[PDB]
Amino acid sequence: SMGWAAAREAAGRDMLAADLRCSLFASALQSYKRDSVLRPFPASYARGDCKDFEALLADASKLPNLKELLQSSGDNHKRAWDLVSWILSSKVLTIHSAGKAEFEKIQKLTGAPHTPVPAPDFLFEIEYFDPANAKFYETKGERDLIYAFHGSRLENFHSIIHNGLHCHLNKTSLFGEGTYLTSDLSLALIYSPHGHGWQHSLLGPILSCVAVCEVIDHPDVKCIPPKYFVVTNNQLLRVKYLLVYSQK
Ligand SMILES: NC(=O)c1ccc[n+]([C@@H]2C[C@H](COP(=O)(O)OP(=O)(O)OC[C@H]3O[C@@H](n4cnc5c(N)ncnc54)[C@H](O)[C@@H]3O)[C@@H](O)[C@H]2O)c1
Repeated sequence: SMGWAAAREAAGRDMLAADLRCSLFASALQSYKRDSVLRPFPASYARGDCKDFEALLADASKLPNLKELLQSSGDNHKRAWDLVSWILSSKVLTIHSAGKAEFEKIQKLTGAPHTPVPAPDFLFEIEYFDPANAKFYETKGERDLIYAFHGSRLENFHSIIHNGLHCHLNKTSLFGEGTYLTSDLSLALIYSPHGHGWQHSLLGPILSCVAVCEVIDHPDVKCIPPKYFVVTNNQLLRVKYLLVYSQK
């Protein structure tokens, strides 16, 4: 992962996106589902197959807010810096804070909501690097891109971002067709209840998050609105935006 000096520069460039990643990490770690949802897991807290969640929870509770972590020297918060550097490291993607120009663009690409919806408090964009970025465009070719929503519990978003949405084909189930998406934000929001984030977060301690996916228009995508649809191949979609709602 990144060193401390590199992480300090990466966090300083976009404090709200660094905070979102710490918040989603804290949500996944605090959940009773941490064993399955805190993936990727920081290898320094594992002894082979044995994940030391008590030591990890104990060290995550020592993280100060990001402004204080940056306002102070490195050797003041050693375990904190090692953890934050790992949280902000990825060779696959990065997250950027976005504005009203990008939210207006999302509304245009998904269509005017049929039903009243709240405006998000924060909006983030996921940028992908090669080989993942070039792989997605090679799969796309000349095909059109469709934008659709996927709601989920807050504790799933650390894993959703780094591993992608599960396209789990389960023949022994009522809901094993693949990834379920909807063109309507109001339908996705009922699947995004408010969850516990990070107490020292700039975004607030209680958040709801909705994924905006970029979907390749392909026959394997089973049906700019078209109610709710199913994606059977994980190569045909990627999470592109995160709509974040902070409970006041
Ligand atoms: N999710 C929505 O926005 C949405 C909207 C409208 C209808 N539905 C219906 C709800 C029902 C089953 O779908 P649903 O429960 O949403 O999906 P699911 O049954 O396919 O999966 C279970 C859970 O896994 C979550 N998940 C996906 N990828 C990951 C990952 N990498 N890490 C941790 N968690 C992950 C996912 O978000 C969902 O909550 C179908 O009838 C859907 O059409 C869902």
